[PDB]
Amino acid sequence: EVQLVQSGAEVKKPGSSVRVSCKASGGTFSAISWVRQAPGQGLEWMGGIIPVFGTANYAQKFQGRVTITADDSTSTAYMEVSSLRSDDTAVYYCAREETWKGATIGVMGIWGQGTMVTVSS
Amino acid sequence: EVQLVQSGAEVKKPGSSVRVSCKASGGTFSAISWVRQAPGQGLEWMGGIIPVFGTANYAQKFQGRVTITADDSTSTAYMEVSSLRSDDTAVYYCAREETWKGATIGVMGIWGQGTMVTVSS
Amino acid sequence: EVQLVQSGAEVKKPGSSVRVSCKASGGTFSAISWVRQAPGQGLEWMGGIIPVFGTANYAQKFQGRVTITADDSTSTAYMEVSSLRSDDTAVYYCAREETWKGATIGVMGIWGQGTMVTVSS
Amino acid sequence: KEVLVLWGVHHPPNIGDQRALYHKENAYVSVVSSHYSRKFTPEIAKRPKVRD
Amino acid sequence: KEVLVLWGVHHPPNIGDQRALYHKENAYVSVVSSHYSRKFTPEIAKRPKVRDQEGRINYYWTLLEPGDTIIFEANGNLIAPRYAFALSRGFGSGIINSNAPMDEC
Amino acid sequence: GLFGAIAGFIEGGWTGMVDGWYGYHHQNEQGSGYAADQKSTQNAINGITNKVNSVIEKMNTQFTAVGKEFNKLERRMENLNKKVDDGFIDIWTYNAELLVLLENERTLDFHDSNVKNLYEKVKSQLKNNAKEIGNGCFEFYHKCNDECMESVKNGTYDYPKYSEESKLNREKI
Amino acid sequence: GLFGAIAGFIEGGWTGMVDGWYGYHHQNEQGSGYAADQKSTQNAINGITNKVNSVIEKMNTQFTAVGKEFNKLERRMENLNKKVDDGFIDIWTYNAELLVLLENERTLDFHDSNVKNLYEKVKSQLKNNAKEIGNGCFEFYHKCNDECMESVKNGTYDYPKYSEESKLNREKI
Amino acid sequence: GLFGAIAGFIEGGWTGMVDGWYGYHHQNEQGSGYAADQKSTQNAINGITNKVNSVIEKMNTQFTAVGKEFNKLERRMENLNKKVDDGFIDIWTYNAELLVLLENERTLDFHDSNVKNLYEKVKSQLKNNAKEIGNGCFEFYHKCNDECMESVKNGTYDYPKYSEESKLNREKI
Amino acid sequence: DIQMTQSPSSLSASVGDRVTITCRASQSISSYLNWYQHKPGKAPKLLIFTASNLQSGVPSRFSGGGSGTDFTLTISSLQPEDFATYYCQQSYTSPRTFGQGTKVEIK
Amino acid sequence: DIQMTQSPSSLSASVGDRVTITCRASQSISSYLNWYQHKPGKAPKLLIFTASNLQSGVPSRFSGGGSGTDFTLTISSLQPEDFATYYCQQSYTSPRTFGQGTKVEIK
Amino acid sequence: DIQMTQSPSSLSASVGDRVTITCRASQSISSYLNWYQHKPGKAPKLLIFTASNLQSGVPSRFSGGGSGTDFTLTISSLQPEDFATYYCQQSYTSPRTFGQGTKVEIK
Repeated sequence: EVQLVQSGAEVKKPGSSVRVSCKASGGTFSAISWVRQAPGQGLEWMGGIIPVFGTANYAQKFQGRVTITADDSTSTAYMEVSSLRSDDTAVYYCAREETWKGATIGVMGIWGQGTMVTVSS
Repeated sequence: EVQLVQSGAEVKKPGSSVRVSCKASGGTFSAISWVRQAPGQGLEWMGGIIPVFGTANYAQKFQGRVTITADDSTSTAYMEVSSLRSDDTAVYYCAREETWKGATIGVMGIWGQGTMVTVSS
Repeated sequence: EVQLVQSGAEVKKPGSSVRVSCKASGGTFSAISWVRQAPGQGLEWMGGIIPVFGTANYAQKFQGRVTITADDSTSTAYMEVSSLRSDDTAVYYCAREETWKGATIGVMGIWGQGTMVTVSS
Repeated sequence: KEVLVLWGVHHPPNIGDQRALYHKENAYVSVVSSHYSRKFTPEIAKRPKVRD
Repeated sequence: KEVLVLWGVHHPPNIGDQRALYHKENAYVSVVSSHYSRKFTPEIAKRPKVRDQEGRINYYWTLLEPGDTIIFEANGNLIAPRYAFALSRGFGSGIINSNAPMDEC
Repeated sequence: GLFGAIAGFIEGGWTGMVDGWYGYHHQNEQGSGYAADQKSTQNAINGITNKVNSVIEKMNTQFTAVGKEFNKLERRMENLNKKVDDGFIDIWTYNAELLVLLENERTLDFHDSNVKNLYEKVKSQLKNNAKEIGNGCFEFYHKCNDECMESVKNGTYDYPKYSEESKLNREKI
Repeated sequence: GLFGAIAGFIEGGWTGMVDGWYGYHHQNEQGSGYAADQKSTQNAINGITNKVNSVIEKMNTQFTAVGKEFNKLERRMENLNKKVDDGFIDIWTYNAELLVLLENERTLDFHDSNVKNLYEKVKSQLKNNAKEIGNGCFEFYHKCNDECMESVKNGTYDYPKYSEESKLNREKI
Repeated sequence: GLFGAIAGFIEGGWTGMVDGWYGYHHQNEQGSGYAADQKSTQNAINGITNKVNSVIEKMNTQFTAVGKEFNKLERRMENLNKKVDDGFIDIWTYNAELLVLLENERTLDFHDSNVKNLYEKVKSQLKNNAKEIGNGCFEFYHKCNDECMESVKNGTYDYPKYSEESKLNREKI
Repeated sequence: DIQMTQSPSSLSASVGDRVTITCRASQSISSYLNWYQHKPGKAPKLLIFTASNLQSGVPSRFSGGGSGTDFTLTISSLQPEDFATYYCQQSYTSPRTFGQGTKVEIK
Repeated sequence: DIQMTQSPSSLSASVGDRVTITCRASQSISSYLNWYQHKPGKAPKLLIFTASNLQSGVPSRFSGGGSGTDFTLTISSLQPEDFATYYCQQSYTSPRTFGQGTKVEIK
Repeated sequence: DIQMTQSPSSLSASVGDRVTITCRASQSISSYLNWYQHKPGKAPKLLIFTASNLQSGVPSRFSGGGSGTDFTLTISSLQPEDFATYYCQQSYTSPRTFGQGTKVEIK
């Protein structure tokens, strides 16, 4: 039970960068997953890293535009998307990847709470 | 070298229960064995438990009438026999199951000292 | 990096015993090797022990005349040669057997500094 | 709530300062409370010089 | 360097010793320094007997850092230093209580 | 599951095993049952008993572990004593929990190794007389009475007297 | 290298392995690639994550570890506090370094055991259908399409339907 | 005996082994002896030396571990110092004894794994050229001179040039 | 790379009924499935992981199942506090694809 | 389930003689035997465990042996402090059965 | 028991040249070779151990090689601070025999 405390709510103009945090409660090395909740659309996993491999995997339609870094020192995942556009208006959810049967990979376990990121004028 | 200190000497009427302790000196998880020394007769193993399995094995002519419990917390073995009868007059010996080559099972190692339990009028 | 501090310089008459130390800086259990630097001649390994086996191996032309003992308690190697003779005039070098990739055996790693042992009149 | 109290006692470097400042020698300081009832009797006549 | 200073105060076992030795009672001892300014006022009139000696004595000490200055004010019951020392600190040792004899190794 | 016998190529355990740990199931003609492997389970029980008793007895015993009390002027002493007690407790918790976890793993792969070593022991005794199948089971080619079990659990399974029978059953036509 | 798979009879690793740890290299007719073994690498990653997170979380947290200060008259107290802090640090350094080293070894032979268990898993699935070679590789006797990989990495490699083909290829003349 | 080679299927050791640990006994025609396996024993000795030296050197060194003395009014201080010294000693005794025992076990099954890995190494090099027997020994089907040992202990035992000879000796009639 | 086709798209029911949600996958994902319920305007949260196991602190009325290319999630009975959309995830190979969403609404 | 038939039943000897106590078992118990001497009016105590090993703090004059259904206990010589009855135990399978008792008495 | 025959016996060169030192062994010593440079009037010290590895704190200009009965040591270039005699050791079997010594001197 890691109390994930994501960043606040922010808005920015199209064609810029975003910074959404996933500050956890205790030191943890389970994977990180990020998902988009666009209004009216379903969930879809964008990117994520595994602190074991260290490689940063991404969706095949998103790579390059989005980068994920999570320093093992603080175990806080960072969320960067370059060249923001309007239809990316959504709320962002961060997963810590930890169920009751220990830290298992390929699941979501506990979830974040949500960060409102709306791109408009 | 675990200094086993069994209970004192006691007598009871036929058709009742008995309580013979096998209070040890230090915490130990080796098996427990109990043997009857009836005057004029030889040794015979009645019952015993293994703190690994936890099951309580017994002689095929004694099961039900005799129960053995030894809480792992205190490692003190208890001796209960229901429906006492006169010919069970004997002295009782408790074995801690520990030789020089570590705690080995299937042996007796060190022994108790004896508790006089005579059933008569 | 074990700072080996061998004994001083000494001279003795032919037909006697010698004591050359190899006092190290820290406790270590790697092997010990001793080599002779006779003026004008090349290196040649005389004897040595492995603190794992504990056996004292020697050159097939030197055994008996030379003994090596290194108490594991102090890890200080001792150098004894009985029946000293003149042509054994040389400087003595002691090896601690420790490279960068841990304590490896079959190498020399770090070396001593030298102890002048000249046998003459 | 549980407040903290601070104070001090001044030790002049001679009897002259005592006589000319507090106008009388052998001056005691006795703070008292429920669990703090110790007394101070500062009477000294010399010191070295520190920080002028 | 940082020298060490030793001294003591003598507590006679009666008023008679005070009166006949220091010639006046209520004698104070006030050592003072930069960070050591406590006073001793030894005035006692009885003791038990230990080592064939009624009276008692308290051995104090202090430390003098480089550049410091200690001043001894007293008018009785003083044990003035006669051989001070000169320490050099050094940390990490301690006393060993033993009866074995000294050798070299 | 380092050796990969338990939960590896032996998918599930047996509920009827009550006398020993590493038993058998001889579905032979004369009958059936869950006769244990007395030597291996006795040695294993001995080993776990040594492990647990070493965990208990090596812990030395002293007559106090109680932090003393201090008044309102020895806050240094109280904080120092709390630091010592809390550091001792922290070291003990870390060490004890990492132990419990680590030799839990050692116990699991030790049971795994016991089942393994038993499996290769039987396989070496049988060589190619009995073919292997999944779940760590076996299939004797020759006709096999109860004396098989006697020889298998005593280790005296003489290969040659059953060799040719297996050789015939290899193809059988 | 306790189990002797990694750096044992599998001489070198693969640089192209990027998706998983314990992959394959199916140089079959239809193509090639470095498809990972999802079950084994997922379980292994799970295990190392449990190991590391247990190392982190079991360490309890308290609000101070700071040695206090003392003046020139509590040299006993200062030396005692230094002894406590230095002894705690010494115990922590010994324990932490011996841990780091010991479960470094456990991690190495656990990866060794994973590669091992995978190797015997494939060998048991194939039995004698595919001969073994060095480096932990294999050689299927039968014609082998991509469905082989489907059955091999799902564990459903049915031996009998490819048995006779291998039997023919055993000698081939 | 986790891997079950030493005291497992190799019943007893050899008294004549004096140069190395994991030797051989080549009772061949040209002669005999106890030539060691230089690579494996050298690596093993290296490993145990790293283990022991890590146990020694990781222990940090400080100039005091001596409990100070106190008079009859610092019974708090004396009891606290005794508690610190006794707790440090208790932690050190538990940790050191559990270490000594635990890596004694690790050393035993590491030697077990070395003998094991050597056994499967030779078995893989020989495949079916030489049949296996008890005690971890072997039986070469082909005629086998000293060059066998050269190839076996250097790992360059080329199977094919001795393959057909073994094939003949498989039945011999 | 693998699409999680939820089926049926959307139905309605009442308290204490029998409903089945089927997740269909093109490629076989073994048994590394998930089952997320997503309350409208709330953080999503899973029910069944690895297609058989049950998350702690979840009513036992949910029972997943199936393996390969055919899966399922058999709710024992419906209560008024578990009405939402449902998603199935694959994690056998990357990328991780969610589902469409099967809502349940008061009949 | 397995009976430990001591043989011979009872003999007598003197100080420094040759005596053999044979334990016979119906079923083979491998080598998990024991050998208890029981002083009259004293706690019993074993001599040989696992049919070959020697208990610590025991004179070396006792040497057990045998395996399967035939066992033995070969005393090197008799001293006046080891005259008692002797029992053999089986522990290969439960229940654990003791023996009859072979006494040795002053000739 | 095995003799380390250095070859060539002795040559001379200048700063930044190509020199090869060959160590020849009667019996095959696998790859447990060494390469010691011995400054005149100084403690010897190795360069290459196990015939391939490079000692820490050594310029990369030295590159050993070869295995069995033929070995080598290929210096990339000569600098004025590494002119000395060179020895090769065998440690595959005891006794440990050093070499003859190949000196390099200013041309």
